Amino acid sequence: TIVQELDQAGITDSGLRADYITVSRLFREIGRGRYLGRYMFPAAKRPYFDAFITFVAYVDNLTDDIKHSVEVRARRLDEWERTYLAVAKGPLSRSEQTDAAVARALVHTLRTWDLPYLRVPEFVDGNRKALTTYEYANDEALDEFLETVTLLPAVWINQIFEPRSAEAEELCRHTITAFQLLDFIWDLREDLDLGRLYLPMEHLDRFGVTRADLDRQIGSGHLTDDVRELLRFEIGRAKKHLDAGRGWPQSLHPTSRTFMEADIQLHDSMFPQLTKNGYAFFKTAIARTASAIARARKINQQAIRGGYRVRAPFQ
Ligand SMILES: CC1=C(C[C@@H](C)O)c2[nH]c3ccccc3c2C(=O)C1=O
Ligand SMILES: CC(C)=CCC[C@H](C)CCOP(=O)(O)OP(=O)(O)O
Ligand SMILES: [Mg+2]
Ligand SMILES: [Mg+2]
Repeated sequence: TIVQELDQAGITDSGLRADYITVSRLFREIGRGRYLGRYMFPAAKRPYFDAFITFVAYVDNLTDDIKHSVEVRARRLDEWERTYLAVAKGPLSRSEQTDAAVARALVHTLRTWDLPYLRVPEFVDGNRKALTTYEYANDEALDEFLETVTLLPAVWINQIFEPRSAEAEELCRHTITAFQLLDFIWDLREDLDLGRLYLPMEHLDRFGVTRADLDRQIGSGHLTDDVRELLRFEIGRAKKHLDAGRGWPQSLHPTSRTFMEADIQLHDSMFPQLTKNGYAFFKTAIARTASAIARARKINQQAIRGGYRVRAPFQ
């Protein structure tokens, strides 16, 4: 339980403990599948994993609340950022209550791990900019999204994973880039329906494809050779990044390897789903997790018997 994990982490402040408890329950609500990854980490690290993942998912969710206007979503980002900065520098609606718990846990997590907690607004600004960006002219323009929304939190959580070599950050950047590019491809139909194109226009031009072509053909039952070749190209670009980043687990502390090995393997499993049966994925509309938890429990206890201990909390 989070209470025993907080005990093992040495987090004793009753106000802070309550915030980590709130965040852990929120984490479970934002997705049980992702929440279970916490059990691949040493018990005393799970409060930090909870707080960091919840922060990224919580803020990204503010940005992708497609029920509401871009103006409303922008206001929510401003609200969370104001609350974060108030906490960082030392009746409530439900969103105000969660904003504050997420912020308080995150500040403590970031300071515990020697991360630049005052730069969190750069991540929020990337999300604010993404709200009003519906197209990307080329790779350089898409990098404005990737280097703020995607990879800034990625290089931060890399430190929480306890890198053993300097190559870890580049492997982290390749791997999470591949994950993000696969998300764009997987979600192409939904994103197109929202008026957003995350495939750079230069790539479309290269294969003679228009945005209208994609809008009309994805989910239509058929694909022209040009559209299929564009999809093949984008899938191959994601594959190349994943292959370049695949050594990331070995560059991390042993207690972090099982989680990222499982996550890489999950994304590996997306490639045949996208392409099989002649790209049928684009024409029409638990076991791995249990095994990884089993493997992680062996590795983590080994590491403990070898003297491993999670660092002391910021206080
Ligand atoms: C640590 C991590 C991360 C890093 C994140 C916690 O900042 C991640 N970012 C993503 C963007 C799109 C699709 C997947 C990811 C992921 C992960 O799967 C992951 O494990
Ligand atoms: C999954 C993780 C460790 C952190 C969350 C980063 C981001 C939220 C994942 C994208 O996956 P996803 O749930 O599909 O978001 P999306 O709907 O596409 O904007
Ligand atoms: Mg998506
Ligand atoms: Mg998605």
